[PDB]
Amino acid sequence: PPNAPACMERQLEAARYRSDGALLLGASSLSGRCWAGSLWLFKDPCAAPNEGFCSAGVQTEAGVADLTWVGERGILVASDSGAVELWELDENETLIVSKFCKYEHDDIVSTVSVLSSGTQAVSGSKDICIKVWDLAQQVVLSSYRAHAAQVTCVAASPHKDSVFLSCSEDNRILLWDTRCPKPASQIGCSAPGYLPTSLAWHPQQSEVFVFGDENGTVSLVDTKSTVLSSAVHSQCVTGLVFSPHSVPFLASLSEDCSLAVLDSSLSELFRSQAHRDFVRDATWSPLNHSLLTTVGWDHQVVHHVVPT
Amino acid sequence: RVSSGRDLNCVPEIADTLGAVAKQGFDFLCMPVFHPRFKREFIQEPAKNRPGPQTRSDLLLSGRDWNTLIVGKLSPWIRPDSKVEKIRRNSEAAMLQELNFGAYLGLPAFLLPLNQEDNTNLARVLTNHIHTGHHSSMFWMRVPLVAPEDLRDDIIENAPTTHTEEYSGEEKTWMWWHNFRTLCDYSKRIAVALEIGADLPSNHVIDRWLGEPIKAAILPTSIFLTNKKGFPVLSKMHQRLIFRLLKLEVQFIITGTNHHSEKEFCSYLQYLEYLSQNRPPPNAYELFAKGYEDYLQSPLQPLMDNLESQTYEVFEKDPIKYSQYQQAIYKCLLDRVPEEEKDTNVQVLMVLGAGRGPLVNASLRAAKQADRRIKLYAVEKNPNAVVTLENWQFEEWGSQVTVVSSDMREWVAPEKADIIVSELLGSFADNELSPECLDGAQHFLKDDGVSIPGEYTSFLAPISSSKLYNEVRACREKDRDPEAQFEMPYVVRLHNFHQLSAPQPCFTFSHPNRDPMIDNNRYCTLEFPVEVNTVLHGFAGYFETVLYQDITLSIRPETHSPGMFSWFPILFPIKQPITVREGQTICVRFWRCSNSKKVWYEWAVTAPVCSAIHNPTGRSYTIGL
Ligand SMILES: Cc1cc2cc(C(=O)N(Cc3ccc(C(F)(F)F)cn3)[C@H](C)c3ncccn3)ccc2nc1N
Ligand SMILES: CSC[C@H]1O[C@@H](n2cnc3c(N)ncnc32)[C@H](O)[C@@H]1O
Repeated sequence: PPNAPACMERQLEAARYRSDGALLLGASSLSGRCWAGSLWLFKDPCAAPNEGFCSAGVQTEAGVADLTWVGERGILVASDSGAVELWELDENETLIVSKFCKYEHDDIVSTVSVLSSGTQAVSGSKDICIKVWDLAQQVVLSSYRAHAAQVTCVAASPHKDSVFLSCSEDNRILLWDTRCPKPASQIGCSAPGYLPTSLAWHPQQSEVFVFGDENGTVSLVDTKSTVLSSAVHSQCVTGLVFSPHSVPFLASLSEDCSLAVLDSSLSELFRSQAHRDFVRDATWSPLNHSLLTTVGWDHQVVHHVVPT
Repeated sequence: RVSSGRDLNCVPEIADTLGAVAKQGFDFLCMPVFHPRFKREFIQEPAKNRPGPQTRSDLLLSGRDWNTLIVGKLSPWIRPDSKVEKIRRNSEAAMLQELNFGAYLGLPAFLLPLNQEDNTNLARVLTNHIHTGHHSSMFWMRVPLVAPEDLRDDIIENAPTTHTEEYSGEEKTWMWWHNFRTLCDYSKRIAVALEIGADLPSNHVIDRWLGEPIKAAILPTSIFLTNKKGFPVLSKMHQRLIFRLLKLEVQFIITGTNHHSEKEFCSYLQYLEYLSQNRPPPNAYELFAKGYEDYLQSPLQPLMDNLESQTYEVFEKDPIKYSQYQQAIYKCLLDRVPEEEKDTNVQVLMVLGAGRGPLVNASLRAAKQADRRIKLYAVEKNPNAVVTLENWQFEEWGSQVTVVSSDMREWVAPEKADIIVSELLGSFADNELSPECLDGAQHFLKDDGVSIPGEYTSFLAPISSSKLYNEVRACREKDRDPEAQFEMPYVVRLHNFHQLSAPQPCFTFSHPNRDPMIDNNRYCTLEFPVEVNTVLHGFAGYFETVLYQDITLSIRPETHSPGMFSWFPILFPIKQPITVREGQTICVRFWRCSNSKKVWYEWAVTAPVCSAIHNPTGRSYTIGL
């Protein structure tokens, strides 16, 4: 493909399926002479990560720490350079063009999430800060310094435009609501536990989310509730992704190089050690709801058949 | 000129980044040596066997570039004091890996964070690395003035920020550093990279860092204000802090992205250079004493030793000291001979310890200025300086001056003196044995004779200075008591230190000594109110002397003779640092002791805790009679 690098970098960081079934890929070189990143589109997911068979490709200034679809043609990127980047597919869907690149964070941007309004997004960074973005005007609307350490994860509510979660190495899980004069509320276990590393709102229940910790525990939390947890992984829980089923499953992925699929009670249904390095993302196919695509730092794109 | 570095946590490719950083005007670059997100496993398979290179090659820069332009940075995921054992193990191994790669590259410095209270395991791993081979590179501990928890936005509705003053709590980051360096046993390779915040803390919080080994000051771009033209500037308070860091001559580091994107990024650096050239230019004292900041020297003993020619030359470069002496002799002559008696009365002046003659010349100038007649004896026991004096006498002075090559305590004078003049004073007044010398010369002073100086008084003040404590410590020598270096005073231009209480008088002597029984031994108890939390490392010594009436010399800071740079202060150390809390009183006790051969000082702290008695019987330090 034109305007696409001959080879993507080894460390695969992100994998997101679009509504039509095309696969977005994010990768970064975390060693060697050049430390940069790249963005890829695979309308044929079974051809990934082979560069020749990609639909579109572009390489970025720095590494890709996190990304997310913006609608169906936009790609929002958390960059090592301290920038949040928005890229947009052309009408051809054969190029990936830079919409804006704004250097607002003083350290690595570690996490990004699109709010349900589709026109706003939240980013967390190693500079402790969290920012609310207006994608249209390409400006930061709010900059929040609620945490006391680097921000590990931000996750927007599925259907509340002003609500999102965050979790940091200061051992805080913060529930945000920008409608409140003080928009953050510290939630979670009153007693301090292990640091939280990943967050996922339940796709149906507006009050329910799960979070993983640095010790491998996956915890089911009802905020309006008055806690369910399981020791799923032997190392840090890197991400948690709910299946698109009516009664959804929970894919958990860890630095122990394993993938796990849990039901609603955090009981284990599936387990895959297909990866030989860190498992970085996992995305469910919208077309076949028992396919789960994981990527990792071993440069593998694995298509799991999940017994549903 | 300011020495500046750029802190980055993103370097796609070193040659391009270093070039852009050099163009902007920076002298060095702080960067990661491994990719900040490249978490590595060392125990558990299969992630332990991750192939490929672990970082980029040393061949990308020259040795000289690694040696002088690159400051390394510990990866932000390395947490040796984590609660999770697996994270601890991995962080210990990764810390050693990154530190060893720094040493492999020959980096001049390496940045490690102090971002929480408990860094014991971080300290142990660093200490283990410092004690692996012999290296000299520096470790800059990145510690903020204000802890991250203490400056977060008050935007958590069910966890409001403290609005109640916590005097000790707001000093918490100094304690992080103090505990860390204490575990590492005051390693000379470990220094402070002080990170400045948007809101400065109260003056006492900053003031803890006085006397600490600050090697760098980190200024985030987010703390810069935005002036009329949009150029980045700093607040009045921040400017005061930059100015007072410029006196320690630290290196300044710019971190964060550009937030004045209309302007060029170099402008942040340009403002620092702007501030640096508008500080008060060097005074006469600072111009002469350059290079001597916190440099330890053994006190001269002009009695026991014969001083070298270039030592007398240094004594002589101070016009203020000798014009003061001239003015003192001038006023005494007018007081002693009336206008009517000016041609008949010849005053007999004796310079006791003439050196190369500066006092003799000032006495001659004072005689002409007072328009009175004087007879001069120049007494000097150093036969090498007597060569200088006798060549002066033959060529210039003539028979008005009689050079005497003798000890003033043994010389049989042919007549008595109207005035004896001497410059036998050390940094601590009597520490060259001026009292013993003038006591033995006293008998050939007329019953109404004047001694210049007539009186002198030493002053002590408790000081905090981890740097200075660390340099005394380094003065351990072969073939002697391994703690002897703490039991002797040093002449030193005190620079990087904190004075903990106002100087108080210690020992005083007057001449002539009319007392029937003369005893120069002394015992003094001093109580120093300390209204700050701190660590006591020793005592600064100063002196004041009355040459004549209102003519004085002083190195005591609050009465310092303006422009005179003849004397540096003296430093009395203590073996073990002593913690002092706000409101507590430091009590120190000093003795001046002697026998027929030696004079010495002994000292001890007795509050808030006792120290050992230092230099008992002069076992480590004596002043030869
Ligand atoms: C007449 C006299 C002078 C004395 C001076 C000192 C003293 O302070 N110093 C250090 C010093 C001061 C100033 C400068 C500069 F640069 F400003 F000119 C350089 N050095 C001297 C030179 C010293 N030299 C080597 C080792 C120890 N002390 C101490 C005791 C003295 N006693 C005296 N009777
Ligand atoms: C100008 S420094 C003091 C001078 O006094 C001299 N001096 C010190 N003690 C004596 C003494 N007891 N008799 C004669 N000269 C002395 C020293 O040699 C030095 O040159």
